[PDB]
Amino acid sequence: SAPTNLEQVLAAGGNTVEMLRNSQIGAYVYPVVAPEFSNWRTEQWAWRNSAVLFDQTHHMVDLYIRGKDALKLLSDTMINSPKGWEPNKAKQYVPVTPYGHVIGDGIIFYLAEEEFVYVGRAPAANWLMYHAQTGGYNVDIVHDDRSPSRPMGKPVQRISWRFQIQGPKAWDVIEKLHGGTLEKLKFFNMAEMNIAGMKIRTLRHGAPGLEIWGPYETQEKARNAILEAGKEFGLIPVGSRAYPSNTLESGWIPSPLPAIYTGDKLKAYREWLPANSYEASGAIGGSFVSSNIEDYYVNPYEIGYGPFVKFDHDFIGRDALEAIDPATQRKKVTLAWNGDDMAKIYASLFDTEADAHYKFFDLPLANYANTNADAVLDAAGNVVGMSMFTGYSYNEKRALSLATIDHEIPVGTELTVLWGEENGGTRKTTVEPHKQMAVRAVVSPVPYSVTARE
Amino acid sequence: SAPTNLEQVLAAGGNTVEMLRNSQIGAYVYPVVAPEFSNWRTEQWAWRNSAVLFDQTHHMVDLYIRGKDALKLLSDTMINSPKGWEPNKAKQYVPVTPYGHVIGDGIIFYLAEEEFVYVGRAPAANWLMYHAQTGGYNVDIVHDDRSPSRPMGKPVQRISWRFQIQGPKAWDVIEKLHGGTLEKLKFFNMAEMNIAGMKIRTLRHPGLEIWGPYETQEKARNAILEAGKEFGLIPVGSRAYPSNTLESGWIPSPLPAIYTGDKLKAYREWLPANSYEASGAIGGSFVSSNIEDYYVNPYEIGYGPFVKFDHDFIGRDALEAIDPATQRKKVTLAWNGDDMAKIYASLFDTEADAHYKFFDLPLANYANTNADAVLDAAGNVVGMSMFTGYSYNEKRALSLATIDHEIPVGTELTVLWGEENGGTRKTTVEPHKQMAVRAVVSPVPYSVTARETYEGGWRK
Ligand SMILES: Nc1nc2c(c(=O)[nH]1)N[C@@H](CNc1ccc(C(=O)N[C@@H](CCC(=O)O)C(=O)O)cc1)CN2
Ligand SMILES: Nc1nc2c(c(=O)[nH]1)N[C@@H](CNc1ccc(C(=O)N[C@@H](CCC(=O)O)C(=O)O)cc1)CN2
Repeated sequence: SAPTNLEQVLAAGGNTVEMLRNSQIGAYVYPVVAPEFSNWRTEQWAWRNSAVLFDQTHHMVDLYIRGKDALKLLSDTMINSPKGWEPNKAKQYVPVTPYGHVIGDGIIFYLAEEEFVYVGRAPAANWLMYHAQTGGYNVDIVHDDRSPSRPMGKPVQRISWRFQIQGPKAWDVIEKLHGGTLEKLKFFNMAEMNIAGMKIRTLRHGAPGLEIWGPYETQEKARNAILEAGKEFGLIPVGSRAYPSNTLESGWIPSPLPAIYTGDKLKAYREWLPANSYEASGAIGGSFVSSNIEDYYVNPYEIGYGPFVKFDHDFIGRDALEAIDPATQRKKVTLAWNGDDMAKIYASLFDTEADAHYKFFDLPLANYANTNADAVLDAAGNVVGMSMFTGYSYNEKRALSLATIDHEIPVGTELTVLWGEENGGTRKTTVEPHKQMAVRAVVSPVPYSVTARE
Repeated sequence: SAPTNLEQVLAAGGNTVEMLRNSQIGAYVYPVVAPEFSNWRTEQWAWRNSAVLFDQTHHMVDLYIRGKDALKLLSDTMINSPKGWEPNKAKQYVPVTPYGHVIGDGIIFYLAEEEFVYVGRAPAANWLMYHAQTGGYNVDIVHDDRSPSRPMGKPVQRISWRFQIQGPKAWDVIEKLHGGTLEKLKFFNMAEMNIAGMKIRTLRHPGLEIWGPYETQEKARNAILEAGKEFGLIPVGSRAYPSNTLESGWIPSPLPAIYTGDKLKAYREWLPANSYEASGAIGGSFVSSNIEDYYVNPYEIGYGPFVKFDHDFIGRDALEAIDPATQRKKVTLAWNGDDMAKIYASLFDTEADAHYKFFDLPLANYANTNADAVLDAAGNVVGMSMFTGYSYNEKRALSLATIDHEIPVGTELTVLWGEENGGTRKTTVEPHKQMAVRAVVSPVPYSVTARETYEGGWRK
């Protein structure tokens, strides 16, 4: 009969990389929220120059974790130190496999004693649920999936609404809503604020700003209050088209491949994951090609989570991470793509004589799979890194990507990103026929700041 | 107190053009349907090379018109001849004002005796509703609005679902669903077909438009996609969908020519203050302080052949007085690909004070009425470009325009792309500078035309 878990899918599908690079899943969608409210350029501009409302209600998985062993479950599975962790502090939860590779990540809120909520993409939520169900933990779990990618006019519901108020004028909007001064608490500390007489819990995700959430039913009331108060300061809502491009400027890589496709110690997990999970059904896109799925894995140090690793508690993969030498690991950078090469990519769309054009680079977000992997090359043609999230900033007037590259490459080095896939493109439904191009890219800081080439 | 009709809005709103060109309404949205199912390039390609399912359920107003005087109401307001019109034939309804200017258009289905339904944009439905109410007609009307632009996850409902199966393999898919041979009905005649045991009414567009009660939408959709998989049929999302008309030649967006004239004052005093006409937007480079310079008459947008003086109709006297031979003509403008490359290159220029107006793909409109000036080599306004985007099938940017009648096919003109002084206050407009784009006058529906050279560029 047909598979019911990921292990059976892999045992049937041939080479794992070939299966994922030709998946028919289609685009990774940021659902439900209007694609644009004004236009994505003005919306990008506003978060740097005035204020914005980000609507985060629909594109992330929420996992509510309650019970006596809830903290134990988190401690056992995260690289992060649990020491001194008290309610009203959030952490960027990063779990690794027994082999030291990143499964995923999200934000875990310590809400009350024995009460936590994870927010992020599916993979780290899947890992938490597996260990909660099979590891003998005394916990209760409520899974609230991200909203359907194409709801078709059907109704949509979540447990909570989730917004951010950001931009240089964000604190003015927040204080106007609050009705008084509000202390700028420390990064990732949680407090509360008033909105139209409601007690609204907050998270410092600062130009300071806040993330706020509440029961789904008060979404419109909260939203209307924020937009009305924000008008004086030029606050505008951001649509789903501009929304995900924000991370190109801030430097968080959303899309590491869940490193769970190989390894005897991960087999029981592969047998637990359903055949229609994110991990079985998703796609890999881009120019980086290897026949071994392990070559797509990253460890925490390679994508900026090195400083989170704390060998002060027992956790899955701790021995693997202790054996890593942090000083030689690849490092997360921003690649600043050459504007002349970008013009050449778009020009090929309007070339009526050419046999092929370069891969369409959508704006402001150019990803065409849920895991992105473009090869980064030096001037000799060696593969020196992997570019993992790609798009464009109207603030910078530059195409940008987030990448992990060999540690010895200095800031300001001109590399190339291989943009597009081989042999006319894979069979992904996001991929039109196209030829590859080497794009020149200057290694830049993360978060992005402008860098001289030299 | 909020106003309740358009005349109040105009009397308080300053210059009418300035009001409409700075409207805060935002984008003209094709709502509800997923923006993409595969990607818009493959979707465009499939309607010329395999088969597609267009989903038309949500972006048009439906106006059902029933009763003894239903046909008389249509005949009294359309330029079209009613002769030979009987149930199971559709027409492209085109009403003009008493001054001979186009209000709008859409398809009217003659469903049965005394039973009609109009499908299209709001303006012609509004006009029909006004005359149904004030003209002394024995008719009942049911208005079913297009879906909200941003439903916010709230549920949506229409009276009917409405699809098209199109492309070179469309009839193969149609017959596989039918269970046998199906006759190629004549253009715009209506019949029926089988879909999953249901009797589905059809309209000939070489493919079909089909419709049915809203509750059977997913049953119909699933059967179409399942049967079409054999022939490479795929669904088209809302991003690619509206660019189809760039290739086929229909201008969707004439300005409803109702803003001036004493004979239209009573209509303005009835139109709601939040109507399409009151709240919408005009975008583009064509600038005049006189709203009437944005009006078109039916000859200018391809509807000249529809005008028949065999019946009484609003605007008959005005249209009689027009010389069809001296009127502007509908064409396709093929935009120069090097000028397009330059438009997109400016987005990646970190040093320029300004960039050219963003050209979204595959549809570039940023208002519900579009009006870009078309210029000759001397800079005379010789036309108006009215719908703009790009075809992956042609690897070309295209616009639909109406231009001076004497301008030959193959002539190179320019379209002024973008707005003046950094751009209007429309929420779709980022700061930008204008660019003159070279464009070759081509036939409609579009076909590739060789450029024709003149002494120092075509002028006059
Ligand atoms: N609900 C919520 N969940 C989320 C996101 C969100 O937006 N809100 N966005 C994603 C997480 N993105 C980031 C980006 C940056 C940081 C960050 O800045 N972390 C600190 C360390 C945090 C810690 O001490 O644990 C640092 O110094 O890098 C954290 C999550 C996924 N899940
Ligand atoms: N439901 C439905 N309604 C619609 C559209 C649709 O897609 N389906 N699309 C829009 C109308 N578009 C066209 C395009 C071409 C023609 C057309 O081809 N007309 C014939 C004449 C038809 C007649 O005899 O009156 C001609 O010779 O030009 C008609 C409507 C709006 N209304």
